[PDB]
Order: sequence, then C-alpha cells, then structure tokens
Amino acid sequence: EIVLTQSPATLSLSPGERATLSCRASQGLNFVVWYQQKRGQAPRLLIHAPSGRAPGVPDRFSARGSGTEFSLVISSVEPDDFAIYYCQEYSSTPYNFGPGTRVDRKRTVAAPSVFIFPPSDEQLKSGTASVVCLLNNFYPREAKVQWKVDNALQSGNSQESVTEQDSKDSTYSLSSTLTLSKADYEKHKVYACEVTHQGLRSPVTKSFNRGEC
Amino acid sequence: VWKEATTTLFCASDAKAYDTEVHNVWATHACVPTDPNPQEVKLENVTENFNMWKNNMVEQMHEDIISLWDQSLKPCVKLTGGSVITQACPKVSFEPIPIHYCAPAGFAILKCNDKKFNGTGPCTNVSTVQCTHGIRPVVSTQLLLNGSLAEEEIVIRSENFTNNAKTIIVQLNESVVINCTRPNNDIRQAHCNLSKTQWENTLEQIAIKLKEQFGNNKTIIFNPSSGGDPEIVTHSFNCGGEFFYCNSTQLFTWNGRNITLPCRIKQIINMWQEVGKAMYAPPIRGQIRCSSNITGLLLTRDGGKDTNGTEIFRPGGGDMRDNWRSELYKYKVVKIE
Amino acid sequence: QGQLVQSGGGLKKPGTSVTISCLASEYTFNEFVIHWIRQAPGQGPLWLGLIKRSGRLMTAYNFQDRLSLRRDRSTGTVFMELRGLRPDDTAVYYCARDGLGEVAPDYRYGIDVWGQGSTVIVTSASTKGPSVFPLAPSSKSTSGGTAALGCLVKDYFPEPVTVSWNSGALTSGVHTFPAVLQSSGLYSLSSVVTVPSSSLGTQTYICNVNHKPSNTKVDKKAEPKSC
Ligand SMILES: *[C@@H]1O[C@H](CO)[C@@H](O)[C@H](O)[C@H]1NC(C)=O
Ligand SMILES: *[C@@H]1O[C@H](CO)[C@@H](O)[C@H](O)[C@H]1NC(C)=O
Ligand SMILES: *[C@@H]1O[C@H](CO)[C@@H](O)[C@H](O)[C@H]1NC(C)=O
Ligand SMILES: *[C@@H]1O[C@H](CO)[C@@H](O)[C@H](O)[C@H]1NC(C)=O
Ligand SMILES: *[C@@H]1O[C@H](CO)[C@@H](O)[C@H](O)[C@H]1NC(C)=O
Ligand SMILES: *[C@@H]1O[C@H](CO)[C@@H](O)[C@H](O)[C@H]1NC(C)=O
Ligand code: NA
Repeated sequence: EIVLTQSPATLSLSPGERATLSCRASQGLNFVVWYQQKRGQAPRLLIHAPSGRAPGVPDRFSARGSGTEFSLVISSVEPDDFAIYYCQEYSSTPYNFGPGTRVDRKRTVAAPSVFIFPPSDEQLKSGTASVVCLLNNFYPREAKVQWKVDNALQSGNSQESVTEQDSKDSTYSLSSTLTLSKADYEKHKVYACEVTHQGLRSPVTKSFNRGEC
Repeated sequence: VWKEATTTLFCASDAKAYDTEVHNVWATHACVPTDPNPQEVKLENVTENFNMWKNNMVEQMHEDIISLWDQSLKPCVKLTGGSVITQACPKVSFEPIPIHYCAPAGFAILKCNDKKFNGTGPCTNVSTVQCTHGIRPVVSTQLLLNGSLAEEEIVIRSENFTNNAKTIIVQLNESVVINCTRPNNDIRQAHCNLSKTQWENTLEQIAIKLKEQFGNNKTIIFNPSSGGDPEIVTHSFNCGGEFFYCNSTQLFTWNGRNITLPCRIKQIINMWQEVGKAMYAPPIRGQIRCSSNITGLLLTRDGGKDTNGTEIFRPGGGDMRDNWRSELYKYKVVKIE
Repeated sequence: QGQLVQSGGGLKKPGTSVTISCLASEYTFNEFVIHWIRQAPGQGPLWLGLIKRSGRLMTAYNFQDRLSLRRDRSTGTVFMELRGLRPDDTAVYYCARDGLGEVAPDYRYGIDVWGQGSTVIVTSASTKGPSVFPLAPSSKSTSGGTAALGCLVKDYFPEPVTVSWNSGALTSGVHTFPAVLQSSGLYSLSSVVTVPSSSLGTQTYICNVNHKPSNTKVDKKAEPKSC
C-alpha cells in the first residue's frame, strides 16, 4: 500500500534551469514511475519502470532512486515542461499516487493588488450575501487569505479560486468568496480580508463597513 | 562465456503419424523424433542466474499452443472482429502429448538442478542439455494437471510474494488423482471425484509453506475466486474434446472420503487464445471420462489492505503462460559462443 | 497501437449506479492490465481497480462493496460499475493500460496509454441559469487609474458558463476564475477587470455571460455604487 509524499509543492524555474523533483516513500520500494499532467488532459507517462523514458519523451527527462527516495530530473526546462508531476508506486494494490509537484515559470516576486467587494443590494434581496476578496497579479503562487467579520475569524464558509499562471507576465490571480446569510450580514459592521504573501512584509488588510459606501 | 539469448527453438516428440489426434498431427508436422539416450553434462564450479518469469522459452511455447488450437479446432460458429463465420464442426480426438524443446546449433539449454530453487536467482548445481523434458501442453484453470512434481517437499513460487498482484505457482510432490465423468445416457451434467483425505492433507502442507513465506503468526485461509470469466471462476479444462467447467468451491474453502464437484459442459466458450467467441457441437452420447494427475495449483493473494494477521488465497489461472512456466522454470537458453 | 475508447457517464442522481465501458485493441486486451482510475476536481489520480490479462479482478478495499469490474472477451471491452453514487464520486473516470512487468521482452511497469476519460457528475441539482450580480468599482484604490470591478455569476448548473466584457472588445486585464462547486450543489464564479478610475465616470463596462445548458444569456452593466 505505502504512503507517498512529494516535494517541493511548487518548483519555480526559468527556462534552461535544471529541475529536480523529489518523491518520498513511507516504506522501501523497488521503483516508482512518473507522470506529467496539463490542464484538461489526462496524465502522460514519462518514465517506465526499470528503466528509461516512455515513447515521445525527450532526453532531458531522467529519473533514479531506490528505497525511500526517488527523483525526477529535467536537465534543461523548456516552456512545454511547466506542469504538474506525479510519482506512482507498485508495491501492491491499491496503487498510490503522490500529491504532485507543480512546476511553474519563475519571475521576480510581485505583491498582489488586494480588493474587497461588498454584496450588491440586488443579491441581498435574495436572502444571501457574497463577499469577494480579489488578489490580482501576484507571484509566487502561495498566498494566504483570512476573513474577519467584526474581528471574528471566518473558517470553512469561504471558497477560493485561482487562475492558471498567466502566459505573459507569469503571475496568478485569486478570488475568495465569503458566503453569509442576509440575517448574519445585517448583524455585523466591519468586513475584512487579510492577505499574507512573500511580496508583503506585513499582511495587508482590506475592509469596508456595512452601510458606509 | 555465453549469454542469455533469444533464438527460435525446435521441438521433439514421440507423436504418431497414423494418429488423427490433433496434438499428434501438429507435432508430426512441426517436431522431430526424440533422442533415445539424451546426454546431460554437469558444469562443475559454475553459477548461473535464472528467471522463470522472464523466460523467452515460455513465450515460444505459448505461440505454439495458440497456433495448435487455432489450427486444430473447428467450432460450428466463431466470432472474430465483429465477423461471424460458420463451418462444419465434427468431434475430434483431443489428448495432449509430451513436447520437448531443443536448442539449435550455436545455442544451448541450461538446467537448474538446485534443491528448492525459488524461481529466480543463483543456481550452483547447473547442467546443460540438448532438450527439455517432455511437457504436456495442458490448457487449464485452476489446477495444473499432468505436470511434473518435486521429489522433495512442496515448493511455492512467485515473482514477488509481497506483491499481491503477482500469481503464486504451487508445485506439489504428491499428486492427487481426479476423475471427471459425464454419465452415460442432462447431457451437460458432469462431475469430478478426488480423495478428500488426500486433498485436505495437501491443503495443509501448502499452508505450511505459505506460513514460511509470510510468517508463523499469520493465519492462512483459502476462499473461492473473487470473480471474473467463467473459465477462471471455475476449474476449467478439456476432456475428450469437450470443455468442462467444474465448481471448485469444495477445493478452496479451508481454515466423505471422496469429493464430488458438480461440473458443466459448455458449447459456447471464450477463447483463451484470442478475442471473440466460439460455439461447438453438443457432447457425444456414451462415455466421456478422464483421469488426471493434479500436480500443481495457481494461487492469488488478496493483500488489498493493511495486514489483518490473516492472508486469504484464491485459485488463479487464465494466463496460460503461467501453466508453461510451471514446467520451464528450470530452463534457460544461451548463445554458447 | 494502441487505443482506448470509453463511453458512458454523464449526469447521475445520488444513489443510482453508473457504467463506463472501455474498448481496447486486441493486442492491449490480450497482453496488458487495464486500470480503472478517477480524478476529482483539484485532486490527483485515484486508483479504483484493475483487470489483469488473465481476467483477475482487483478493486480498492474502500470501493469493493460498491465497485464491480468485468470484461467482455467477445469484443475486447472492459467495464466498471460504481453503485450507490455520492456527490464526491464526481470525477473524470479513466481506463488505462499497463504491462505491469508481464509483457515480454521488456517487462515494464507504467501506465502508457489512457482513455479519453468519462465525466461523471453526481448531484440532485436541476438545470438552472445563473444570477449575475455586479462587483462595483472602488472609490479610488490602486494608484493611477487602475480600479477593480467585476461580475459575480452565482448559482448555475451544469457547467460551463463563458464570460466576456464589452462584447469581447475588452480583454486587457480580464480574469475569469474557474468555477467552484458550492455546498448547495450549484456552481459559481467571478470575472473581474482592472481599468482606469478616470474612465469610471465615462466608460461603460458590461460583462457578457452565457450559460448554454439553460439558454440563459445576461449582459450586466457594472458601475460605481450611488455614493
Ligand atoms: C519484492 O518487492 C519488495 C518491494 O515491494 C522488495 O522489498 C523485495 O525485495 C522484493 N522481492 C523480490 C523481488 O524477490
Ligand atoms: C530467491 O532466492 C534468491 C537467493 O536466495 C534471492 O536472492 C531471491 O530474492 C529469492 N526470491 C524470492 C524469494 O522470491
Ligand atoms: C511431500 O511434501 C510434504 C510437505 O509439503 C511432506 O510432508 C511429505 O513427506 C512429502 N512427501 C514426499 C513423498 O516427498
Ligand atoms: C480414478 O480412477 C482410477 C482408475 O482409472 C482409480 O484407480 C482411482 O481410484 C479413481 N479415483 C477416484 C477419486 O475416483
Ligand atoms: C458452487 O456451488 C455452491 C454450492 O455448493 C454455490 O453456492 C456456488 O455459487 C457455486 N459456484 C460456482 C462458480 O458455480
Ligand atoms: C492427463 O493425462 C491422462 C492420461 O494421459 C488423460 O486421460 C487426461 O485427459 C489428461 N488431462 C488433461 C487435462 O489433458
Ligand atoms: Na449589448
């Protein structure tokens, strides 16, 4: 059965640089295989079991390891290589996949432009209220949003969505939507989202007061 | 020096040219006579690697039996490639004969004579031979019939035991005779008889060898197949040209000195050798009877989850390469150059 | 070569069962193992079961009471039946072949050929067009002109909805987020754009939403709130 863990979660790289993805196993294995996956497509086998690369796979891809530690090396990253990579184990059923390692395009750190949107008066009629927090054009991908309603940390009642890495400026954008009933929205004044990110040395808070447009 | 080499082997047999039996006919055309006194040379102070699971010899035999069946048999109706062809389908004499596989010039067959050879790895008692022993190409799930037996105690083999996906091949040392019969004058109702006392003691000694492999604290259990095609769910075999499907639940439930398994003859079958479906004529009236030596088993281990202290094993088969493997495991071909 | 063609799937109500077929080449069907593997949104692949060339069936312990595999040797097709469907069974379902170290002469492991995938969506939601609310521009946020505004396309089913701005004549600085599945069973997304604040007084901004499954089309003008 075994348990597989991959690192890092994300690998930032410029084209030409050497990529090395890690795969760690809970117990001793004989081998692991590697897959590439792009959005909208199915996984694509890269490295067959002992040993070598699947058909159509270019030479820059290579893999090796034994026991607990395995790795996939991309000697010189090309634009086509930016994708999610999984490792997979065959010791016994069920065959486990790794959580995946995201390879994205490196760029100079960029802080997000944070915006908060109160719920429209139109939606409030419907008995529900949606509060949106936008993180615009940031890098790296890792970012934390924290909602507060009158200093009450909101947990479990929000949903996040992230755009694909922009092919032109290599940034991400992120939305976080807090869902409240009307009654609850009518009951509190201060609404805020706090953003933590590498491009910010202190977390940035954007807020508004209900009834104070 | 030599080295592992793939080459086209040729076959030898004692087939009879006057016999219209389809194995004899095939061999008569494809094989040569057997050597009266076959030579065997011991290689003193020599170690050699073997791998029964990666043996090209198995593939070559596989190819032969497929063509043998494809040539020999004549179903009334056959479906292949969305196309249906119908032809005359007279009954035929069906009974496997022993076939020997031999190395050409510039090549040689190495034979592992080591005690308790587990199928892969070092062999210290190695010898060389021109041809393998006589192997009957018995097509069957889930028991191995008319095969070879170990002189010592029972031996179980797997490419990897900790891999639940890989089949286990049991080689018996004491065979259990099984007689199957379609009573004379339901024409499809048949049944097989074998010794209860002899089978229980067999199951017990198999469990002991399994305990050696998985641990003493592990409790062994046998269950019927988990499912699949009728051929692998039942003990399927041929007897007098008719295809039998015997309920083996009584053989594989374990934790009347005779065991009677209810069998069925089937006209419409799946072909083990290709995609499609075949339909044969109903069975002959009169006596249809066989008597085979159970010499091995094909087992599969559940695994599936974190060890519960209990290991469940079930009857396997389906891939006939494993059937050939149970006989060819000791042999490897090399380029003697 | 070397093809795996699937069929089946679609919208299913909770509690029902779904069957997905997978036609394989004769070579694949004869020589290879065929896995059944699914992948939910935002998740990695999950192994459900396989069928060996021998015919042996093996299923994941967590699905064995609800999942059934079988093959049709007449045509070289394999099947999976998943019963007692739940919302979290929603995923793309794949059949995919693998030698599993049993195919001569290389004896390699690795899932080298995948089917096109069969989308299964388990839910009780009916077809519904979205409600389009405005994400009003700021008072004056980011320096220079740049201010953020957008549309909230909420509560629709099934996917997809497409969004443009000003009849598609505005692509600069637009971000249409991928949809999220709410706890209600309905989808929702947002589309935003950054624009000059100087233009907020003059320039008119309209997001054009289209949900084909319900023939719903909306043009929503987003403008600064009356204050
Ligand atoms: C079987 O595989 C396991 C890892 O899954 C390995 O530890 C063991 O050595 C293998 N045994 C063999 C190949 O005989
Ligand atoms: C078979 O025995 C050899 C020699 O001891 C060993 O290297 C190999 O791992 C064994 N394989 C099994 C037990 O499957
Ligand atoms: C056969 O093997 C069993 C153990 O599996 C042993 O008890 C028995 O004595 C053996 N008999 C012969 C004739 O080798
Ligand atoms: C099977 O038949 C043989 C004779 O061919 C007989 O000696 C043997 O006792 C029979 N065994 C069973 C289990 O009927
Ligand atoms: C075998 O017979 C038992 C009853 O003795 C029955 O429960 C089982 O379903 C049968 N199995 C097959 C494969 O015929
Ligand atoms: C095993 O050999 C006996 C005697 O040669 C024969 O009658 C029987 O049909 C054979 N069994 C099979 C499955 O071929
Ligand atoms: Na218009």
